[PDB]
Amino acid sequence: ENLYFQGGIHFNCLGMGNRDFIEGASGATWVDLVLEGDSCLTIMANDKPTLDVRMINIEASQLAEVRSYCYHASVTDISTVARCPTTGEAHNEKRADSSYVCKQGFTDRGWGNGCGFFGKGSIDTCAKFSCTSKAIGRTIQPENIKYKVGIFVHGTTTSENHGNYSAQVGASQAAKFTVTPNAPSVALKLGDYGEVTLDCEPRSGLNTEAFYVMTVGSKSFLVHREWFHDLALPWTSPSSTAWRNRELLMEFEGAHATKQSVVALGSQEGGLHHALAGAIVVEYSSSVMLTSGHLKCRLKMDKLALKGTTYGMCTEKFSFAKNPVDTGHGTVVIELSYSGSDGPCKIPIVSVASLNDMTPVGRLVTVNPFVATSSANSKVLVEMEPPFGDSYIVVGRGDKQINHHWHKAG
Repeated sequence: ENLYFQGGIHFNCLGMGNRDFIEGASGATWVDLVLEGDSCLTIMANDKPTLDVRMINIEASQLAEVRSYCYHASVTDISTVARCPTTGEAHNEKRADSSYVCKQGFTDRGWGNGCGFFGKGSIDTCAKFSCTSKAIGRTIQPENIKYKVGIFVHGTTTSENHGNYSAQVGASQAAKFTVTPNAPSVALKLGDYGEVTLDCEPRSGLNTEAFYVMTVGSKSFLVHREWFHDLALPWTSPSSTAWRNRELLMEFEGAHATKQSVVALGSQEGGLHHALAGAIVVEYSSSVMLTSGHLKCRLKMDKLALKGTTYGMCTEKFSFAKNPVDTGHGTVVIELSYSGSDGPCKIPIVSVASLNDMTPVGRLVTVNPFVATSSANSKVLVEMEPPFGDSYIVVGRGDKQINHHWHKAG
């Protein structure tokens, strides 16, 4: 696919409002995760590159109609047949046309309006019903659900490309894969970092017998099933193609002598949206429905390796392309510019408590940061967790070395 000319996706964590950090046991082969749809996980493990994993969305396909409800009807071609008192029931011939809704009644008759006898004359009034606009309720089967999950390895990035999916796939540093009930475990390679396996239990986060997907006009919703069954609207189903309870959208008004008007209610769409005010909204424009939720998984990392743990250290001078800023997640991010051209090469960077005391404090989130190109003045983003209080970010070695002060409150 041409990702370079497709829309971006949220596939990693920096900049997102909701972010959780996960620390995997040192040496452990697996880490247990719950992907929540509005959030993002950063996974850090000793001797492992750092990962972002996040659910992108949940898709359902091939949904089956259960019932359709008319919410806006047209009512046309009204007629009334009437009879005199004592002559029995009126029968309008449109009773033979399944498209018509008919109702019997009575009107006052006498000499004055054409009857030899005084009393109640039978009338029968029919009108053609058609559905102008209908809402549709559908079921999802679990086999037709797909979870799209993004993964990102904290390799070399820049402030410009860090969140760009086509750039990180280009760098072999991101990927997007699909777990389903029938295929709930997936292995993918991550460039020079080996592979991971996502071993998930999709069925545990599914409740497809609890709801219907209901489309109303331009919106679709997840609705409680019994609420859907008791809607007071005309309906059809696959096993019952003709509209039943069509009178619900019709008003047979007061009859006089031999005439009676029948009108349609206005659209019931707005009433429906009102009733659905607090219901889950889902995207259901195409044949595919998109929603969000939870997915429990185990992330396997025994085949996940460090990359370039054998490059040489960068030898030339760095500078701060962007001075450190708090990410809002308890971490600090910088962007470095590297003047050298021996790249790719490892960035010497540490937090120390003072320049007297060059003892490493804190730690990197972008573990093993590296310049990835021989181009001079390239950029590398580095995310880190300094300690509380005063420390200095120290980049490079010797007298090439630069530092920036930082203070973390608390």
